[PDB]
Amino acid sequence: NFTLNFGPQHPAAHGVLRLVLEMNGEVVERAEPHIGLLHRGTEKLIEYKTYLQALPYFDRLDYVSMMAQEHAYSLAVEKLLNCEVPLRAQYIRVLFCEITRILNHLLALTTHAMDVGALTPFLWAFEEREKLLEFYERVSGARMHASFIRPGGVAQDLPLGLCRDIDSFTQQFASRIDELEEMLTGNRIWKQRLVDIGTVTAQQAKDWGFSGVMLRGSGVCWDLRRAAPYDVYDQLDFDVPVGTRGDCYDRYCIRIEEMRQSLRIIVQCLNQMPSGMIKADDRKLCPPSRCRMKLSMESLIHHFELYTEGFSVPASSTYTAVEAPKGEFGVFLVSNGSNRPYRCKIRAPGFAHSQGLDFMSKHHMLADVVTIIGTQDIVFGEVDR
Amino acid sequence: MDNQFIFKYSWETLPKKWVKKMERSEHGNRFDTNTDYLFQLLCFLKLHTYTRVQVLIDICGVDYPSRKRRFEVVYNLLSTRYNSRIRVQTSADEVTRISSVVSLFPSAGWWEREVWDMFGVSFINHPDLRRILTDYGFEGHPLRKDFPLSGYVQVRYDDPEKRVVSEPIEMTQEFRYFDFASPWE
Amino acid sequence: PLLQDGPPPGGFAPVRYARRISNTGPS
Amino acid sequence: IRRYVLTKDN
Amino acid sequence: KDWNTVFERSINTLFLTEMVRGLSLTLKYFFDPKVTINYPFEKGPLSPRFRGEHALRRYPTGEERCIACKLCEAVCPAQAITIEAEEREDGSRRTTRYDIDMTKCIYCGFCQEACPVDAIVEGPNFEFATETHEELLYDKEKLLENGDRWETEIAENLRSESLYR
Amino acid sequence: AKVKQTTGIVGLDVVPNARAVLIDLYSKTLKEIQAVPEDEGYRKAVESFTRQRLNVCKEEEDWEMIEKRLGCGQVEELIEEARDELTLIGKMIEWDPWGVPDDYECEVIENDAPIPKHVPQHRPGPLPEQFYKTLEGLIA
Amino acid sequence: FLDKSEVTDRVLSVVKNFQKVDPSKVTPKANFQNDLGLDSLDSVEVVMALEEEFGFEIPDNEADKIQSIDLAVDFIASHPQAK
Amino acid sequence: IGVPPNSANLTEARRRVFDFFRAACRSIPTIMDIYNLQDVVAPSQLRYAISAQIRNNAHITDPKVIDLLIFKGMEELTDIVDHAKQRHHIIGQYVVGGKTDFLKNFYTSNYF
Ligand SMILES: CCCCCCCCCCCC(=O)SCCNC(=O)CCNC(=O)[C@H](O)C(C)(C)COP(=O)(O)O
Ligand code: SF4
Ligand code: SF4
Repeated sequence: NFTLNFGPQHPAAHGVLRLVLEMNGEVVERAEPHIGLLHRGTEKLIEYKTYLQALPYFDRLDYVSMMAQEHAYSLAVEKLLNCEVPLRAQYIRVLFCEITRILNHLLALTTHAMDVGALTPFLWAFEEREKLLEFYERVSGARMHASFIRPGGVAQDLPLGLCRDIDSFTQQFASRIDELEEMLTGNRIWKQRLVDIGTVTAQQAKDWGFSGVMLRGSGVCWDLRRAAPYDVYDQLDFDVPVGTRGDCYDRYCIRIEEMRQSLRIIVQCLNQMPSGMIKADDRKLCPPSRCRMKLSMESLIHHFELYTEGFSVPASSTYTAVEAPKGEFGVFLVSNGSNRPYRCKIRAPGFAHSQGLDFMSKHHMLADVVTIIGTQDIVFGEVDR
Repeated sequence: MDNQFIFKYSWETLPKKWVKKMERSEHGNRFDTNTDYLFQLLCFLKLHTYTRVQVLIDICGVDYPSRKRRFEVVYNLLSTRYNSRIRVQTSADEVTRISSVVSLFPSAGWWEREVWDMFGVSFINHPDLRRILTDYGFEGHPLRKDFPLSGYVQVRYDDPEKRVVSEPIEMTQEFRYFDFASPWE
Repeated sequence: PLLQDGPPPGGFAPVRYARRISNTGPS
Repeated sequence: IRRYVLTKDN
Repeated sequence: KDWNTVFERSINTLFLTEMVRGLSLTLKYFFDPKVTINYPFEKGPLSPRFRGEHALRRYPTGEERCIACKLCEAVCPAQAITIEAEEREDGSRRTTRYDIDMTKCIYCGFCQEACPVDAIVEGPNFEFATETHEELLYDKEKLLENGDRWETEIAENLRSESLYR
Repeated sequence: AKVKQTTGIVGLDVVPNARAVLIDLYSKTLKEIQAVPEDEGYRKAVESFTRQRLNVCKEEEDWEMIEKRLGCGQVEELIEEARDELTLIGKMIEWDPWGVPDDYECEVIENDAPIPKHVPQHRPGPLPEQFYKTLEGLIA
Repeated sequence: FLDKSEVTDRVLSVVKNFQKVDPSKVTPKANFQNDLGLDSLDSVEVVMALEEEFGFEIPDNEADKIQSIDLAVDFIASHPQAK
Repeated sequence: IGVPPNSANLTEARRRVFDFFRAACRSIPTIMDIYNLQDVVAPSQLRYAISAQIRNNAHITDPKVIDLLIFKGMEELTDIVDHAKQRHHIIGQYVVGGKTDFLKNFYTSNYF
């Protein structure tokens, strides 16, 4: 058999994808993904930064789901600090994590359908993506890389009209999802290009470290928001969709259902969000108000010490994982008692999913390899740090 | 199911000569074992009925230049059936070959390749142990504490040579290290 | 201050989240 | 920390 | 199965009854108002918290607010700021060199929220693409010109988030 | 009463007879754990839960009732546990790790630093009674 | 089968290219590592040169057996591949 | 296939060194074709280059260090066999190559 190379440099498929395929005829026999083109030394750069200075690195890991990584990093720091977060901050974090989940799912579904050949749903979904990123631009000052979720509480408070605008969005996102489904779900070509492609058994998913939609499509009811709940996720009502055949079509139906349930969670968070402060009151770990630093001596001392040295995490090590839109995103943070992390491994779900591309694509058509790559929803920011 | 139950059960059922350090806390129940018993421990913890750990989350290394056994290899494990996490750690220096667990967990291959690339720890019976993240022909293991942050070599285009070439590094602005440590810690 | 972003009194109006059926066509 | 050390204990 | 069900699903197979339902959906969006904006004339909505081009502010008396505390240079996660300071002829603590690398800047706003005197701010300007790399090495004069040119909008925005910061 | 239509798990297939493929695996497990020394923690637990599950599989004829009383997964997730315990017994026998060293020592660190409540924590429900009965058997 | 004449020349010719091998000592019977004071790296280099002047291969179990050029040239003369 | 188990004595280390050297020597014909080295270098100058590397790394007496050196050399050989590295790279590494040293260094710079 010959040795064929797909390097798509154009971001019509990821952009830094490099597959070296061994094709017998039209079937592919082994898929070896060549990674390392987006390895920017993020893990080593964390060890040279303060715990506050290393927060923006997590925005650029999974650049389609930004708040998901910040939530995990903040939870790891809180676990190593035993820092309690106010209820309003927890509700805001859950709200902006479920907005993030919808953003990631909307991008993934349509960048996967564009690979197949469906161009129309891509623009329709990016319209709602822009509508959602407007909310990102409102709380923070950045459309994508918002350093909003922070270890103590949250960076700053919500503008006045944000809740009303988010409710107005949720009044029509259901019809938007209905249109997006009606363009793809009933189509026979979409069924023929997804059904029975990429079948994975539950044992294979467990052995290869699959998580999220890749794992729940095989029948495994494993959600980290229900197995190891964090924040206020245990006070919210939402269902966990589970697949039956493990193919690419189940990964798509579940990726629809997880976004409808995300809309449901967003509505509940809007309705039940309480009043109060948005940051922990231990100003030894959180910044003082700008009116208090210019009027009180100890507040100014705290500001000065926090914005140069930052806080010091007691010597310990732990692993915290959250339910990122791709799957289980974990951070292994090691502290030696100083103001800089000693070691911080980033466990990316894409790393464990692109590794299993070899067995998912074996004995499949060449044109069926792009659907297998797109159904895993891989971004290379996290695959190679 | 829980840290209180898993600790007490593994205390009794596990062979004593395997594990030499058992921390039980809320940050995580850890097991520290010798490198010649790692595969045995992980195979026991993958097949036993009450400790069905079927998911290997990741394999990471930690660099401690002050220790005799410099590198610490950590195996974060997950049990879906009992909803519990177990962490297993070993220690190895720069010239010891620890056993590979790709036979038990197929996902261990890329993490072991990344550990070898980043720290220089070699794994016995690994189907293919080559660098996975660093550039082709990369010399040195970057995630070591003695490796400079910016590395040793730099990349630029050489017009006379008509190719991208590698040259010794020369920063226009060096990395400024700020020492914020306090004497009253 | 004491005027903080949140839901209006009585909560927000209910919003559909399930699939709406479409029986279009003579068949 | 309760770092007691186990032994063979005959 | 049932003859009626078999006939009904066989008609849909041969009459393409699930592609007409998508063609109608596309045609409905064809006759629909567009959502595109004329970028040169009309701009997209923004927020007062927008983190754009940096600007160094000055007091209404004409004195620059920067006090060379170097509190923004130590919080900068990208090491994009370099500050040199000395005692001015009056004896005041001021900067001689204040330059920001906008090719290293990640536009995170940490410098803006760390300044104790509100001297460095990220203004609303986001259209400053240059034709040369050295034009992106902003210095003290360039930053002060930015602060003078965007002073009113920056002041209004700082008034807006006074209730939140 | 009827045969299980689907197990709900991809790869795992319904076994038409589950009271006859489990009563044999448990018997094999009980007849092969004998090679392990009597005073070892592994043998006691593996010979306790295997005896209870074997008795349960002998009392009630229908798979639904067996699923109810054991209450730990489907009967198709118990066969895959019995077949793994059988493999583990052989691997223990060939490795023979039963020899307690004379210079053995273990540092049992017990940390108590609390963690917050919003932090993700794996909180399962109460295990079936056998998981504790085997535990008291091991301690005693 | 090959005559001794040319197989002797093909082994008396290539050995003189090691910048230390004395031409006056090489002969049909002159051990590589012992009689010439060679290194084990040169002991495998001579065998590799034997498969560098031709296309046949020497298995790893046929390299360390006898380091004598007399048996080496006998084995070369008993190579049907060569000519 | 799999990484071999760590050696126990110097004889096994020497055997592995010889095996690796033989494999590298058999890899010479492939490089001359994958890269246009036909009218560049003799088929023995490269062989001498590998021999020189083995010889100037020949003062090691630790079997573990020898095994690690062999493993790194095998990784380099496998990379060179593939089209991974650029052409001039091997030609920049694998080619064999007056008053006072102190006075020239003094004329060059203060940092010796
Ligand atoms: C294009 C090809 C790509 C790859 C080329 C190779 C690149 C890596 C080169 C190898 C790097 C190394 O150091 S790997 C080899 C390093 N290992 C040793 O040198 C073992 C210590 N040496 C000895 O024991 C003896 O001197 C001995 C030399 C064996 C003989 O002498 P005797 O038997 O009399 O004792
Ligand atoms: S915005 Fe962030 S990266 Fe840019 S200068 Fe300010 S602190 Fe540095
Ligand atoms: S801009 Fe602000 S933070 Fe930076 S040196 Fe000047 S006064 Fe200090």
